[PDB]
Amino acid sequence: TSHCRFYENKYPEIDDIVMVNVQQIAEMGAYVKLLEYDNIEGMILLSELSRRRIRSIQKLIRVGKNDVAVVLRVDKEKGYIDLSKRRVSSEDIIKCEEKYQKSKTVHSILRYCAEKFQIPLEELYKTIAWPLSRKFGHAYEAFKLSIIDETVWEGIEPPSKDVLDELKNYISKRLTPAVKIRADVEVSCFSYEGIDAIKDALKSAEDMSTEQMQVKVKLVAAPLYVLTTQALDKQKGIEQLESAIEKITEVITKYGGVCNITMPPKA
Amino acid sequence: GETEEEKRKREFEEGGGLPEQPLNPDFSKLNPLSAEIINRQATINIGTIGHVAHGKSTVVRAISGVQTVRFKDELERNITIKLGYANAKIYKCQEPTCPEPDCYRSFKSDKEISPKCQRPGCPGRYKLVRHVSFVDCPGHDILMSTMLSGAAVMDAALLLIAGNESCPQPQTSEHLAAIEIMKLKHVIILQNKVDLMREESALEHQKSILKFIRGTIADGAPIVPISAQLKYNIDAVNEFIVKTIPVPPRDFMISPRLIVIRSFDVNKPGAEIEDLKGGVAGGSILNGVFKLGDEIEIRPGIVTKDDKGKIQCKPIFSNIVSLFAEQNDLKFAVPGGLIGVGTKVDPTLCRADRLVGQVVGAKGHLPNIYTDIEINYFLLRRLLGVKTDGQKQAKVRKLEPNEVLMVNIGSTATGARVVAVKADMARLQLTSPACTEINEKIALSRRIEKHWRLIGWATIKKGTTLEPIA
RNA sequence: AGCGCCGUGGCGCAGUGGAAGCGCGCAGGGCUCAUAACCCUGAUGUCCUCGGAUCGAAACCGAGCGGCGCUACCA
Ligand SMILES: Nc1nc2c(ncn2[C@@H]2O[C@H](COP(=O)(O)OP(=O)(O)CP(=O)(O)O)[C@@H](O)[C@H]2O)c(=O)[nH]1
Ligand SMILES: [Mg+2]
Repeated sequence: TSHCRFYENKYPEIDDIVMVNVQQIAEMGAYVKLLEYDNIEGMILLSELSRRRIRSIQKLIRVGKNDVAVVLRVDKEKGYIDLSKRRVSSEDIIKCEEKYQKSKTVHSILRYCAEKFQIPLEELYKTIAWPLSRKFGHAYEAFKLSIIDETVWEGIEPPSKDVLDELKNYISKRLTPAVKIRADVEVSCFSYEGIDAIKDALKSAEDMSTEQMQVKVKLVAAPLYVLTTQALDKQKGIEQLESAIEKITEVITKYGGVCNITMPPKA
Repeated sequence: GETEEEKRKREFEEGGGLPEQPLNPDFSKLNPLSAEIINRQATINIGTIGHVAHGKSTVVRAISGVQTVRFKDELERNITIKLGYANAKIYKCQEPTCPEPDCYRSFKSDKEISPKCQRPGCPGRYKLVRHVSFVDCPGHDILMSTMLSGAAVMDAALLLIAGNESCPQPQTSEHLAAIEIMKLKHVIILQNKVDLMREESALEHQKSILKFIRGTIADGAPIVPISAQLKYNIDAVNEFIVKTIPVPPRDFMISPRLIVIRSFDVNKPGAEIEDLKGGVAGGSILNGVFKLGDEIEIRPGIVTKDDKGKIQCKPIFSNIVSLFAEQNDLKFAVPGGLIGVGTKVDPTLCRADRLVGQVVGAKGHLPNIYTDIEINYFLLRRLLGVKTDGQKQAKVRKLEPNEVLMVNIGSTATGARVVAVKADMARLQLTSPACTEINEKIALSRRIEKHWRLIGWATIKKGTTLEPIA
């Protein structure tokens, strides 16, 4: 029971960019289904099909696959779509490819949710997806902040709480990303004692490791020491590793040696 | 049904094993071949000289069994910049009945004091006459400072000549003259190829090799047919080493010193740095006993350049953590060989070719850094290493002011500029710091055919000193 | 030794969260009197092993097979 379109209104809009699964081709193109809005079909017309000249009709369509699309005039009376494929900007295709995949994942999760709860998708998107899209602009960003922050479900009225529990479990299992921020610090020392200073630096860099983020400067060479961190929020590893670099500098400036940075902390 | 490893173990136990060195032995009575010294350290440094693509590490491997790394991907096959090493022990059979030529046998350092005799029929046991270290030298025409530094290290020579090739190899003559330069006279001639060459070609190559070495300084150099892969005529090599080559006078009456040629950063990748090791400099001790626990400094060390362009030389004091030699960590170091001194020197300092040709001294001495040096130099008449196709081997020219010359003071590789040229004396300005200890036999090379070419010898007579900054 | 990279249908690229991919190859057919150009359909996958969650994984991850780029021979 797959239904319940991705965005606010059932019908396409003015100059909107979508994507289409194609099934059938009669004479003037293909009146074929959508999977960005409900499940309605639309005309792709041959004069407005491809950039090159239309040499073949079978190759460029690829029945049963995903394709770019733009709607010109929406038949907001009965459910018809006039649709285009040629006039989508090269930068526009890829950004819609995002929007489309963005929309698809939320449905992929809430499908599993409905099929396991046998509640029609319409009610689930009504109760959950639409308030999330209203609050955060995208249900995908709402899901990501749900992984981080629990307060995303406050102000929402699920049809049942077990839906929330299983959705949270499935999102923590499937939508799990902890980005590895890594850096390299070059020891350019020529000084008196360097290995004791390095041990002190490693201890002072490793005792700082928190419960959630643990920093281990691993060895791959003498000058080049590698700093690996698991940034849970993609914004704390930077400050951790900057503090680490400051502490390395505090170490090196007085024993006699010198060190330099080769790569700073990067995601 | 005893496994081979347990068999080697019972052999090691029956051989006496490797006893630990005494912590503080009476150093007045310790001769270089004492059991406390020779069972766990090499005392004579033997180097292999020869033309490229002749096989020098293979010969030492057939003698000893220890491989010479041959690292750096590209250098896995062509030529190696840094010196290759192998430990060898000379075990002589105690039984008189077995023939003398096969009594000698060269074994790995991992062997024990008294290993069993492998000849079929001889129950007797071997006696370790001496441990010998092998300082392999690059044999190429571009890498020239490395072989001169190795010659500064080594104490006995093995010359390598191919049989089926041309007799008058120029690289071998260059090596022989270079060894002749620094008061070293014990060279043994070794014919690499004997299997693939005939009986009368054997006499012809013998005669050619004899005719080559008639006017040089070395006159009584033995010749031996050897094979690097057949693993034969190894015992006679050890015999010649034992008989012809004595120990030069070296005792503990002299002040301690060090000459580092290789750098080694002990930094095991992947493991936690909470368990890490120090920095190891590979150095020869030409004079002075060394022990576990010392304060030692390299003299040129940190070479910095200020905003005014003057060169500042910071000596690098370091507390030695260990003195690795042979196979086991030792408690006393026997001078006259390369020992890996592992100290608190920063690991990055021992990473690259940074500790290549640098003098080091223990606390209680003050070697002097010099920036302008007065040398007394002598030249040969013809260049060595050039293959002129039948015309008057390149004649050596007289020196010119303001030219870059590679002036290898012992192990140091310096590009000096000439200030004044006399008939026998000269002055050199060194942007790369050099130091003076006593006399420091020097080698000289220049640039005409691109790569460096040896010309003659030099000895320091005077210089301008730069006080190390505390 | 470790850090980044990767895993053909013959090949190079691509998506990999819903199950077999493109283009070039090879086979066959079409157009032409006839060839190349062009147009159609194919026959080829343990998309590298052991596992996992999941109605789903070549694909998302991990205890490893294989080969590169990098530090680089680390006594
Ligand atoms: N037929 C034969 N080949 C030999 C003999 N000795 C060495 N070789 C070959 O020489 C080749 C080079 O070996 P290698 O020892 O690495 O050369 P090298 O002496 O290190 C190069 P350089 O002299 O410049 O230092 C090897 O392939 C080896 O098989 C020999 O006695 N007979
Ligand atoms: Mg070599």
